[PDB]
Amino acid sequence: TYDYLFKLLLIGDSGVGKTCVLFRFSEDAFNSTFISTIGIDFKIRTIELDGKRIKLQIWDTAGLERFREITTAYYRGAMGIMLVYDITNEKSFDNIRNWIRNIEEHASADVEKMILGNKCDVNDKRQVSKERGEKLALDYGIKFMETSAKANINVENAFFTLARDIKAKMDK
Ligand SMILES: Nc1nc2c(ncn2[C@@H]2O[C@H](COP(=O)(O)OP(=O)(O)OP(=O)(O)O)[C@@H](O)[C@H]2O)c(=O)[nH]1
Ligand SMILES: [Mg+2]
Repeated sequence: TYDYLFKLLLIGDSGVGKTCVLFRFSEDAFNSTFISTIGIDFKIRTIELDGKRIKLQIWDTAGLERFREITTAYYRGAMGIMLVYDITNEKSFDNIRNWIRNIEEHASADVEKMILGNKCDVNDKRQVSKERGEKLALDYGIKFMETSAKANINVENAFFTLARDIKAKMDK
């Protein structure tokens, strides 16, 4: 079985790497061919924290605008949300502010939030400095990490940290 079940959501503009982050976390693999998510998808992985078994039910939203009705319906049950942008795409970083408004208008007001700056293996095409990502997350009081699904950087750490913070809030 499991001791806790945490429903998690990945949100962010299309193309930032939500599906590849989840594929790395659930299957420890990376595919370079862009296959945009249609509607929604999910993966399930159970981790251990403090000797407790935490089942992570992770919903991978479709970032394309025409799927917003489906994304919105998945906000209510969520306990933690990854807000993903692409360090090579300034617009996806700008839009983190709008994804935050979306979360706070629909999700439970207590939902745990974390910002991921993905594709940090592509330093040659970086547009969003790490300093600016840290500052935005500081402005919102949110944790922040740069990740790479391709090189498997901070993917484990992002999900384990988010789960730990959800568990800490529950255990208090
Ligand atoms: N170099 C590099 N490329 C990445 C990384 N993560 C994702 N990509 C590439 O970025 C493209 C988009 O990745 P996806 O995971 O499909 O993006 P998404 O956010 O799920 O997009 P939608 O499903 O349309 O919302 C794909 O071609 C990936 O291979 C990464 O960490 N590093
Ligand atoms: Mg996807």
